Amino acid sequence: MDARAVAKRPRDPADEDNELVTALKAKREVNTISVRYLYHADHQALTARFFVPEGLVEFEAQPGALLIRMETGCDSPRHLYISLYLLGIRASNVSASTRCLLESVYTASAARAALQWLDLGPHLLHRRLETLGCVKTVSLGITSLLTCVMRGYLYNTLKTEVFALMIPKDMYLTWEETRGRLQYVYLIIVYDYDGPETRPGIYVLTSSIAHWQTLVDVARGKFARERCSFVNRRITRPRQIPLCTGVIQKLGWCLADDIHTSFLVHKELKLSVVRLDNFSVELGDFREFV
Amino acid sequence: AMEANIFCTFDHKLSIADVGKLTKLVAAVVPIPQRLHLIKHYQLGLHQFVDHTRGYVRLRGLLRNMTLTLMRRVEGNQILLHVPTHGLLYTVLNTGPVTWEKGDALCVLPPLFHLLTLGQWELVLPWIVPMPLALEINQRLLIMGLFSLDRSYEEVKAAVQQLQTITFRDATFTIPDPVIDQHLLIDMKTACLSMSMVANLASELTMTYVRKLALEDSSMLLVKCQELLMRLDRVSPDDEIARLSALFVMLRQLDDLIREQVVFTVCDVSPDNKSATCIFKG
Amino acid sequence: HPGFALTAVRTDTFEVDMLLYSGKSCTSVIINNPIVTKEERDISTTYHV
Amino acid sequence: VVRCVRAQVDLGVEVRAARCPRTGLWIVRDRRGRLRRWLSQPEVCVLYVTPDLDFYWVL
Repeated sequence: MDARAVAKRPRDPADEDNELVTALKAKREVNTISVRYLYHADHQALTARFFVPEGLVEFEAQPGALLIRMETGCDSPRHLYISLYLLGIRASNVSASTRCLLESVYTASAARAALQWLDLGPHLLHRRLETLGCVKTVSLGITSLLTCVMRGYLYNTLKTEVFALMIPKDMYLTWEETRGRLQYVYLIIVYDYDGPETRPGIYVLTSSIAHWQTLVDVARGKFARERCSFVNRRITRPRQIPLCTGVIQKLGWCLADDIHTSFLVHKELKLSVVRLDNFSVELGDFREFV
Repeated sequence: AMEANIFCTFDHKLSIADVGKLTKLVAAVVPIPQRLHLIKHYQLGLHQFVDHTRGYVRLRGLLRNMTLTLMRRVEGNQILLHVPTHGLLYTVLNTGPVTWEKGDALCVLPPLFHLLTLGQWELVLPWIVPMPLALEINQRLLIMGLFSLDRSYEEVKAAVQQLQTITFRDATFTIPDPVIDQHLLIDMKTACLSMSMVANLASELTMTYVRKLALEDSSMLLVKCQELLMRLDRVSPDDEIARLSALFVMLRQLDDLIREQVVFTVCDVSPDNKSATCIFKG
Repeated sequence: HPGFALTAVRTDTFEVDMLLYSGKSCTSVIINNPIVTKEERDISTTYHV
Repeated sequence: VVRCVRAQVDLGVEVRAARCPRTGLWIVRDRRGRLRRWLSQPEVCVLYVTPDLDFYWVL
């Protein structure tokens, strides 16, 4: 209340003693646990633990990959956790050589089970999937354990390693050669409305545009073949009701001076990837555009 | 280092069992009409909003602009509300009728099915629900309001019986009917009238405007559009100005149902499924 | 009786107690001081030692 | 390939065809994806045979 408390400098939230230290020193005991600097105290990476089977943990020992979850209508698994690299089979944008490569690495039961689950219902993928963020750790037993990051950066504990998000080259998509100073990165899923080939187009867009109207306005003009395909399937097959010709959502933002190239190695099967070093995660829900 | 805690006093004598009832509702959500500092309980929740002749949609339009506070602590003669900010993470109770999982996106809904009670006061808290069930409830309620006038027939009673229940994971739950005593509430009447008006104007003016635009057609897309409209289809300009402004005002009187902003996304739920940890989002 | 016989297998679990014998100072155990890391939730914070 | 106006019947040529997936029709190309453009010209006609005994006379 008085002037000294508002005239005092703010208390250092780190240099003041911890709650365990001010509990110990007031009663003066000792324990075998070293206490005086708690880990993760100066953290803003909001983590979340995740359990996964062995079939979905390949290409994940190297940290940084999209842990996008799904749901099956069957009641025993209510959700499952697909990696972005495992979504490349249903990606129509993935080339046939790269698809034949990454089908030769996910040959466990869970991956192909998810692949069968993806293309079975009467829905598209945008009401089937749900994005979470990036994985940074792996316990790697038989049933592994993943710690995603919903919001914040991607760093190791004690801040000594800024982890990086990789995306495969067949999903990378930039739209201007003069890249901006700060740029954002969005998750585009488009749909070609062919009958048999309703497998969607997966894209990870990296643009300087942060607005939503001026992003979907320049997104209508870069998928006009698929837009006209939507109108074409609307007119040649009436009394069927499709929707959400494309869907975008905000994934995060990077610094645009370190988005580079690399290659993942997993059982000596290399794969050229676009690497984003100082990635941040700021999620947005699946919005759509026609 | 105290945080933003709205002091919510009461205006009534409570027993010790009343506080023992109220202390079970710690990590729950509460709607507040204004970001104030000191408040009674008459402006605490939704029972101040509940009208006899107004219904679900008019409650939801007065639910988009509420500070969704929590209840950090309860003590003698006062409650400590806790305003959340976008970015942090907080524990939210599973007070909704439907359970959640790990990774869902959660939003707010009025309580369709039926806590502290006084003589004029009943403490009521809003439903917190995942997004697909929210969209399912919206598209159920609008169509069930659309079957209001033709309710007299014998098939449509079975049709609204089918539409009355929803299905989530092990949640065979049903909703109350929007129509009471064979006439629609004015809330859902406006909600359905806006949809019927925008459909009836889209089926009337779009043909004229697309054939006006077809001379400046510089894409391979608008021609398929007007061909589609032509295949479906088998005055003074102030009327056109009035019709376009009527179209846009009936669109403006509709945006409470067309979307829902994501508020919470769960991160990990408690075992036995009574609370969860959620990062708040705007 | 049909033309075939049947050999039938069956496993049976047995609740049992082992006894483990070892020599003096067989393996070397190396420990450090246990570290506390902190995970912040609102109503219940956790500390992993 | 028959050239009707200049009267130069081109005898035998390889061509590579596909289903253009916007519709249910064929597209013919050369060995480098050249998209053979005679079919726009009214001066020529062509005959197509496939290894499954199919016969396509094209004006």
